[PDB]
Amino acid sequence: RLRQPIVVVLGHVDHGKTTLLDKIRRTAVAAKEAGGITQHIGASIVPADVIEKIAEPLKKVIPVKLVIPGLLFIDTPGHELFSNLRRRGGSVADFAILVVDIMEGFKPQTYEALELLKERRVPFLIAANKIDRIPGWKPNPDAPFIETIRRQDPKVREILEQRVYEIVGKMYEAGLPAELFTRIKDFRRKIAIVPVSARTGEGIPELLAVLAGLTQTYLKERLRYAEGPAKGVVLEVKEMQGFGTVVDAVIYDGVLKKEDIIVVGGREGPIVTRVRALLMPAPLQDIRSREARFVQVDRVYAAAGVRIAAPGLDDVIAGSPIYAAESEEEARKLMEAVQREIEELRFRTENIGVVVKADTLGTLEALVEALRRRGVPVRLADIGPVSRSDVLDAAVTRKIDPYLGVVLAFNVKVLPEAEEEASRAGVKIFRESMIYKLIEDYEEWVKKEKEAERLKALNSLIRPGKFRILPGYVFRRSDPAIVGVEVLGGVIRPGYPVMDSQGRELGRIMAIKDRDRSLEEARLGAAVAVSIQGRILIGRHANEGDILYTNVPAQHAYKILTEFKDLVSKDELDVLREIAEIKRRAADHEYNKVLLRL
Ligand SMILES: Nc1nc2c(ncn2[C@@H]2O[C@H](COP(=O)(O)OP(=O)(O)O)[C@@H](O)[C@H]2O)c(=O)[nH]1
Repeated sequence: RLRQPIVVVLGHVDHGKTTLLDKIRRTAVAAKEAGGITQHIGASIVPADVIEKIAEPLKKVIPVKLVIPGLLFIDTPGHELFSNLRRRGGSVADFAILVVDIMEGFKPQTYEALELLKERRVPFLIAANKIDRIPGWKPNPDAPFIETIRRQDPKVREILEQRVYEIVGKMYEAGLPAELFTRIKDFRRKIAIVPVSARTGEGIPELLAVLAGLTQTYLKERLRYAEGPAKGVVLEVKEMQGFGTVVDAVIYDGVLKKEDIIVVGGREGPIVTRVRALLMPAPLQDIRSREARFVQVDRVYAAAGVRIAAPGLDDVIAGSPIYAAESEEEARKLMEAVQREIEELRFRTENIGVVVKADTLGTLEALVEALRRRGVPVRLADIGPVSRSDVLDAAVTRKIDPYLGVVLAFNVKVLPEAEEEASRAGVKIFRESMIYKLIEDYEEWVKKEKEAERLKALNSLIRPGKFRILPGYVFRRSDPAIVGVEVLGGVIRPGYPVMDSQGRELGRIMAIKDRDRSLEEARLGAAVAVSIQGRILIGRHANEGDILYTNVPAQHAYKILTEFKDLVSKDELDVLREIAEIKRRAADHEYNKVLLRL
């Protein structure tokens, strides 16, 4: 027999994940029928008969005969939750809905979702949400998409088609063929796009029918229920009045019972305890449920969202496995299974790599997997605040490869000891609370650090520079000449030889100064005071308003154009072209040879 597919909801903030979950629940509850729907902790069921009923208006186009008993929707949406809905080597979710706001299209978290989905090989569909916000939309509440779209004005349907294509485009670009669900023949070959309104209920019938069809067709083996002790995962650890520290878990195989011995992953190792109570929300029909109310149950079966009361759960961490054990002997075996699972996620090595700290097992796993996907070695991965030890581990890495010698801290504090050491060691600590942002911030830094290293090689050379002596800013006429200039292109640095617009040598830059400070460099648009050491006498060899150039050696011009061409500014290249031409007209020997060479 089959059990319920477990469905998770992803997508960018405010694209409507929460509204969509709530609308699905309400629609199910309204569609039921006679007796209420079985209530779960952190999750809502849509039974088989309710889906078939909701699907009835589709009878002609998309029929639905169900062999799954229903769908379990996880009621906490988003990507941290999804990452904590985990088991060894994969997800506990069986299907995802990726919500995209049809009016906005893909946003940064939409790409995060796609990565998380391929990484853990979770199948999905796209819910193109907020269709009711299309200008001129005339809602038909709760109606199938296929019916309401035919009751819109031609311009409204045009916009919808345009906005769906925006999604289609991004998907093909990402390597994932996707189409409006109506146009798909082979649902193995193409991801379904279902336009919906979490607000009006439009398209909810096809959403559910497509979910049901895709899960029952392709996931039969994964969905098979085997009788035996519970396997599950902990999503949340918290206080509950009258029960102490409880865990909220999803059971994905077997049966969990009151009095069962459980083994659950904790900060200090596998915890062995015994279930005192299994809590579920009270039935909604019950008159005492106006009060937010819980009832104890004897048992729950996969798939279930359940709250577990048992002593000693304080040290549990989100994303930990939880197993029922039939005997002490079985619990001892399960302790080793748990510890081996936890060691894959929390580890330390002598490898040259980044230091990863996070707050839950799920996000720690997803962070490590994202780095691995990109080829970034990971020295250690663990739970909790960034400590002095973490910084010193990244310092070991830093000495070998500075681009890897960092701490990536996901939603954890950094201790003052660690702040102090990072400063002394030159180790950067990255702090963020969204995974893609942590990763992007690190990658961006790496790009800029690598660019800085190339620029060192370029600054071995006298670079192209062009600047005008400002009328009214001659501070000193000679020995050294000191003049206000505007940089018209390229760059000037202390030590650069300079020449006039005819290529005659005037001297060399002794100093470049702001109104505030001495500068190592000045670039396009800078107005600075340049001290020039040499024979230069202002009024004689150059005048106010005259344009001066750096005297780039021929060999240096060659290397800029053949090794650093992509790195210098367009304006820097413009100036080198001016310089090469000044040199050409002067009949400069070495420039003539380098230009022929080029
Ligand atoms: N007009 C319209 N608004 C929506 C729809 N779905 C969500 N919203 C609104 O968009 C906002 C964000 O929704 P929410 O479910 O919190 O997005 P989440 O951050 O992805 O969980 C809220 O104001 C919702 O009422 C929809 O289909 N149509």
